[PDB]
Amino acid sequence: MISGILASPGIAFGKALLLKEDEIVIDRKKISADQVDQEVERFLSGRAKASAQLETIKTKAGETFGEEKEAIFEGHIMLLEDEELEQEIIALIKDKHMTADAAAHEVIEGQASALEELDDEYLKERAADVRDIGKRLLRNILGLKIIDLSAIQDEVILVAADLTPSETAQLNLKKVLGFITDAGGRTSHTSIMARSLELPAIVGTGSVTSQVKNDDYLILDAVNNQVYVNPTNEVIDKMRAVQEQVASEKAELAKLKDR
Repeated sequence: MISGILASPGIAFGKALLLKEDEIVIDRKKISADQVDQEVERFLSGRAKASAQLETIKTKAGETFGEEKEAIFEGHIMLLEDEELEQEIIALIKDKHMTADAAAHEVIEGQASALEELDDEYLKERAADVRDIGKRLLRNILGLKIIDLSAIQDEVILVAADLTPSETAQLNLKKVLGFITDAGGRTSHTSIMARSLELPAIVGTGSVTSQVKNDDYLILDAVNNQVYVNPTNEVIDKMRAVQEQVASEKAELAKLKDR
């Protein structure tokens, strides 16, 4: 029924884990020069904690995937610590009387769009990854709670509209049975996890997030390029017997020493 882009072959059974996030709202109220000083404290000080949180996550990406991926995350921190970009954010708040949350969004609006003008797979992806850095900063300035996705205790299927490199770097690969999100797929970061880990995965879910609720029973086939939602027990019993026989055949390919 739902056919995605099929990233890795395999079959898994598990409950649906739906991740819900609170939307970020920007305040468009214009402040006067009297409150501008207060915004610098929230931004200057918030920058203090943001650098720390991002700095800790950088090690997780290096300890999870190795120094090969740590270099990419290290570059993101440099953008935030660029003394040039910092001066621009400050100037907008004092020159255009904008809030710290609003001023920061304007700089990120062009840094991200500008990278899209490049025709390189790395520079283009940096455009999407850089946008994520701005959203994270906004959540810190407003004191929004952070969801700790690495606190999962039950192995289930992970379902989400999309995951950003930072969230994927801190994800626990041993507690997730597979990844199923509505992400493009061609050279997508999610596909990289699947290709490196060879675990079954799908990304072209399209709008499954709007049709699945937490606790739904879903079967990932990763074979016929389709997912079953709310299957009847009659079908599950038929697939459990025949589907498991398929697993035994796959073991013969790994046992090349018996031929």
